[PDB]
Parts: sequence; structure tokens; C-alpha cells
Amino acid sequence: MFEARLVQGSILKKVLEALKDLINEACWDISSSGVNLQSMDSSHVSLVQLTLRSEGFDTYRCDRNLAMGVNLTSMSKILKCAGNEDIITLRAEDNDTLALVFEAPNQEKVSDYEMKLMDLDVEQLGIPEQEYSCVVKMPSGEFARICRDLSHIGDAVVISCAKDGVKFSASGELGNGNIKLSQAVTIEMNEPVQLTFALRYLNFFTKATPLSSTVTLSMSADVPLVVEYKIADMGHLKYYLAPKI
Amino acid sequence: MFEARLVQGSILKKVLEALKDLINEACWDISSSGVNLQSMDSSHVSLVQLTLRSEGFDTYRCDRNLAMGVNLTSMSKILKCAGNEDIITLRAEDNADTLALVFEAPNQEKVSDYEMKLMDLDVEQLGIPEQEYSCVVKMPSGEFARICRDLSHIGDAVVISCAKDGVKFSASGELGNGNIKLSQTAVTIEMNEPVQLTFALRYLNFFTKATPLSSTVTLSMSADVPLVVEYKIADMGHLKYYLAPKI
Amino acid sequence: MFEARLVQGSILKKVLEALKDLINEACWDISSSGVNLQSMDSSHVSLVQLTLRSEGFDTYRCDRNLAMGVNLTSMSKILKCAGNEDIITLRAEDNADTLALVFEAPNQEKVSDYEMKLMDLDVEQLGIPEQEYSCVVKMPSGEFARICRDLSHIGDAVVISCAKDGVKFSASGELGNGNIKLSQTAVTIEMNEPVQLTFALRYLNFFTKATPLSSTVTLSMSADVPLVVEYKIADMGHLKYYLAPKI
Amino acid sequence: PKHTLDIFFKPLT
Amino acid sequence: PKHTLDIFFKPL
Amino acid sequence: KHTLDIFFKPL
Ligand SMILES: [Zn+2]
Ligand SMILES: [Zn+2]
Ligand SMILES: [Zn+2]
Repeated sequence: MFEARLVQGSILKKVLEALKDLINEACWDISSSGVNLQSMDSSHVSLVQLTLRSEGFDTYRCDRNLAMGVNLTSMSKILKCAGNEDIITLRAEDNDTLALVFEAPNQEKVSDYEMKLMDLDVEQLGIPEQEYSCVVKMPSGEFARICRDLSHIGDAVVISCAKDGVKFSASGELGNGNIKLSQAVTIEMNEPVQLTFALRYLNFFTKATPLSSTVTLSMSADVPLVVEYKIADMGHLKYYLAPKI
Repeated sequence: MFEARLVQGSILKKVLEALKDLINEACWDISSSGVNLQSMDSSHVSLVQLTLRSEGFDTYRCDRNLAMGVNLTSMSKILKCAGNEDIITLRAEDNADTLALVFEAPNQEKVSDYEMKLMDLDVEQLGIPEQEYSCVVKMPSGEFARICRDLSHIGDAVVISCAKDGVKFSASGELGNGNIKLSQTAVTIEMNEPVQLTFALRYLNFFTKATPLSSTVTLSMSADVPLVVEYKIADMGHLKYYLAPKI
Repeated sequence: MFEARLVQGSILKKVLEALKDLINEACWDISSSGVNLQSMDSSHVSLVQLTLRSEGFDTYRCDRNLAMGVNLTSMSKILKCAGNEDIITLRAEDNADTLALVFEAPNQEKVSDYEMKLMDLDVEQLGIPEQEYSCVVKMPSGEFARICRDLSHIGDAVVISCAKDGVKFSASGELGNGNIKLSQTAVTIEMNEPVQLTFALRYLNFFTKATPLSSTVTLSMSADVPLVVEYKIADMGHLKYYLAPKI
Repeated sequence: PKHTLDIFFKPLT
Repeated sequence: PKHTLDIFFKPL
Repeated sequence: KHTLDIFFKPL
């Protein structure tokens, strides 16, 4: 039996908007500590990992760990039917489908969506803890607009962490552009870094934006970037991007 | 001489706005008692009826019943040229082939004059008996609207059902099934017999473009008979939609 | 070199939105007294004239007169990467191969540098002989944009008429016909003798794209010569559009 | 389908 | 249509 | 070069 009642339904709405565009199907691992999801996009250039802790939920119970394979396009479709102040409970039987119950925030009206669950052949992948050479924490809106702006200019962004602060650069037919950010923005450097990334993926990641007014970027020499959005102390959405080569 | 002045002109925009989606052309029956219009959608599954009582206009004058055939798309396009805070006045001559609409801005500095061409409609007035309904549901119009937009994403048909002092709409499709249980709360349910029908969601979603007209909608239903979806207008009349059950 | 730093970067964003719709390419005439741009549209039926005086920038340096050939589509794509609050600097070396647009957040925490390839543009500046006008009309820009947008659902030409205290805009088409009458009181009319001219609305709707730069707009008309449509920019210039009567 | 409404609302000679 | 403005505004 | 396979393995 799984049952998880979340008061701020908006959270789940937005989490599902963020996933559905990067990926299409993904296995939600439900266990006693909370809800865990970790998948790559079709090309394997990007991964996302979602964590939602049990303490985030007004109620939460899980009897046997489980691993639900879900169409994320479909789930997000069902969720478009929850209002932004609705109270959403998910619910699944021991060993078939997923209830979603949406409760009117206060005035009573309840909705009951049932969706199937597809058999999915996913394998768990290991993220080897690492200390990053450069960590940037900036307002999430600002990062979204930078990826949006530079994507008008060229399809790649060169991200440069130096003493000063941090610079983003791109170029194409229109010309060249770069944007420099200095030190609410905090930079936490350790050995300057320069990397290049595909703006396409970054513009998918910034879809998590409504979840948080801040984002943190993590880089080291020749390793995948981490974009992270904290979800009001109940967890997060982490995205990883391999370096454009 | 037909002349009718409506101070709250927005009402007339929202009205055209609501008709136009369901039907392209209809005949406006004008008489001393006011404005009556009626038409089935082009595939005869549904029907819309509007009444705007002469009481409801600030000025009304009808010298002789008339019946104007109106291209509802054209008229809606002309009405968009009215400000939402304009005084709207309608006006028609002898047997004339046109309708003048006049839009006056509150201030008193801008007056817009439009002459819409009319058309020949050879339509047959349909008879609509009033009857007592098993379940009658008064609810907020936005809820109704959202319920229908929601179930639309799940399938083409909604099963409307009333049980013990409570209503429920359900639907299913590729993605799974779902239902939405409203309870008597402002939701008022008048039941004298439990009732259970299926309707085309596509039509209900046309019906709900009349939402801006009223905070309130009433759904009326009985076994085997058209669903009536009503939006009372201000203190002026109503706009009713009727919909055949799915066989 | 040329260096100009505009505190309200929103002015440039707006100027560029209102130019690129009318014209794809233009020469930006930089002198020490400010920025002058002028261009007919491709069909040579209308012309834009933009003026931005040096006093209106908090910093302004022009060491030698300059003529930059700018793809305004591309400049506007770039101006979109500027906030509305951003301070915008423009900078070119007197050999004009590139134009730099630097966008600075007020808090200075973010600075964006963009480099645009400039263009080879042979253009014969045009002479706008001195003109005095029978009828000048000052009226809210947004009111005038509504008049144009609306009449343009009715027809593709507008007759504009001054005759007494007011002015009338008329159009007519398939749906029927329509006219809009404006009287005085913030609408003003300095009418010296009546005048009546016909114009293509398609172009006026281009002009009205400048609407966000100002909350008033001025129209100037005399018998048989181009309408002048003018939007003032801050205290620091204007965007004048001109349009040739219907033959 | 069509005309399922005709059966309920007929044209009133 | 075209060039109707060419008659009021000529190269200088 | 491109994918995350090189940085993240099964297990
Ligand atoms: Zn009534
Ligand atoms: Zn029929
Ligand atoms: Zn020409």
C-alpha cells in the first residue's frame, strides 16, 4: 500500500511539467523515506534525479518498497486537472495503477483519476559523490533568462568560472554575446573552469524554475554539470549535463 | 422602428461571444416583449435559446415584430469594436436589410456607428415544452466550466449522475478514467429522483463560453431527455442550452 | 568612436519593435546632435523618421559623423536580451564594421555584451520639404490604435475627415460599414480648414506599433499630401511616420 | 451522431 | 499602391 | 564525446 498526501499540490504539478519535456517515461521508486526518480533523456546526454522526502507530506505511508513505471506525459496530463491549491494524494496497491486524488483546497469537491502503469526496463545508475571546483547560486529566473537569451544567439554556451565571477558566452549568424555575473549571487570557486554545453538541454532544465527562486550550478573540469532546484525543504530536482564535445 | 439601448454593453458582447461558437447564423425575433432567438447547432444535437426582455434594456421600442437573419460571426466581429464599458444601442428600420449598432463611450467623446448587413433566413421556430426535472444542480459557472475542460482531456463523453444528495461526472479514455464528486454546499442540488446520463463533452465545452455572463449555472436533467444548461443574465433574461443524451 | 548610454533601455526596445515591422533595414545616422534614422518601406508608400537627441542620454560621444547599416530585425532580436530596466549603451568605432550593445542591470550585478555585424547600405537620404497642416489632431495613442485595429476588421481603407469640432474615421467592407466620431475634450483638434483623405489601414497598424513609447499621438493632415503620424519619445525625440493618401 | 435532438423539439407549424 | 510616396519625398 | 555513460555506471 502506498498513500501520500501532499497539501501543496502545485508542487507535483510543476515537478511533472519539468520532467515531461526532458523525458517521457520514468520509474518512481517509492520507499519508506520518500519518492525517488532517476532517469536519462533519450540520448543519455542528460539525467535528472528527483527526491521528495516523506516528511514533506502531511500524511505518508508505504508498506512494501515499490517501483512504479509511469508515462510522464500522461501523468502531467492528469495533473493539469488538479487546481493550484488542490490537495493531492497518490495511492497505489501492493502489487497495477496509480490513483490520484485531488481535493478542493477547502470548499469540497474531489476528483479521482486512475492511470495505468507500464512495465519498464530501467537500470539504476551511480552518481559518484564529488566536490565541485565552482559552485554558483543565483536567482532561478535570472538563469532561465540567460539560457533563453543566449539560445537566440547560438546553440551552445560557454560557461566560465573565474576569480571575478562567472561569464556565459555564445555565438552565431547574429553575432556574439556574452553575459557576466559577479558577486543574490554567490560564487564559490577553487580553480577556474571553462566548459561548453548545449543550450537545448539547459532550456529543458530551466522548466523546473517555478519550483524555486534559486538555482545552483556546479562545475569541474571535464565532468557533467549539475543544475539543482531545491523543493521547499522536502527535497529537490537535480539535472546533469555532459559537456558538449 | 426598432431601437434598444443597453447601458451595460458588455452583456451583448458576451452573448455573441457565447452564440457564435455554437452556431453561425440565427434569426433574431424582435417584439414588444423583447428579443428572442433560438437555433439548433448545424448537426441538430443541441440548441440554444436566448431571451432578453424589454424590461432589461434601458430604452426599448418596437413598432412591429421583426425577424432579422443575422450572421452571428459578423455580429460578434462588430461587437469586438465596442468597448467593454460602452453604451450599446441597436436599431432597425422598416423592412430594412440591415442592423445599426451604436457604441457610445461613457465619457461622451467617442461614438462608433456600424451597419451590419442582414441575411435571409428561412428558419422554422421550434417548440420547447417546460417540464419538471428529476435532478437540478445550481453551481458556480467556473466550476462547471473547469469540470468539463478537465474531463475533456480524458475522453469525449461525460456521465452525469446524481445519488444521495450529490453529483458526479465521469469519463474515460486512453489515459485512464476519472470522476469528480461535487457535494451539496455554493452547490445546491435539487433531487427528487436519482438520474444518470451521458453527453458529448464537445458540446458542453461550447456551452461554457457563456460563463462570463453569470457566476451561476444550473444543470437540469431527467432520464432520456435533453440536458438544459442555463445561465441567467443579470436581471434581463436567460441563455439556455439543450443537449440530447448520447444514445 | 561613438558611445551612447541610455538609462531607460526600454525606449530602444520599443523603438526597435516599432521599426522592424515597417522596415527590415536602415541606416542609423549618428552625429554629435544625436541619432537620426529615416526610411521608406519596401513598397515606397510610407516612411519612418526617428530622432534621438544627445541630451537624452546620460552619456553621449560622437567623434565623427557615422552611417551604420543595420538589419533591424537582428537588432531587435538582440534587444530582446535586454531587460526593460536595463541601461543600454551603444558603441561603435569610427570604422563602422560592428556595433556593440551593452546591457547593464541597474544593480550592475549583470552585464551583457552583444556584438552585431553591421551592413553595407547605399541609401539616398530624402528631402521632406517644409509642410504646414490644415488639421492637426492630438489624442490618446491607445484610443487611436483601437480605432485602427477595429476599422480594419471592417475594411482596408479609412477615410479620415475633419470638418468642425471633430474628426470621423470611416471604413467599409463585406460585413457592412462603420464610422467613428471623436469630439473635443484628451482629444484636441486645431482645424484650419476641413480636409478628407483616404488611407490604407494596413500601414497605420504598422505605425501603431510605436504606441508604447507614448500615451499621446498626433496626426497631421492637409489636402492631398502625406499624413503625419507622430509619437514623442520622452523629452528626447519622436518617431514620425508618413503615409501617402490612397491614389 | 445527428438529429438526436429533433425527436424532442419539433418545428411547430 | 507602390511608389505613391516617391512623389513627395525625392532623393536630396 | 557526449554522453553520461562515461561518468555514471550501473549500480
Ligand atoms: Zn428567463
Ligand atoms: Zn435534424
Ligand atoms: Zn519607389
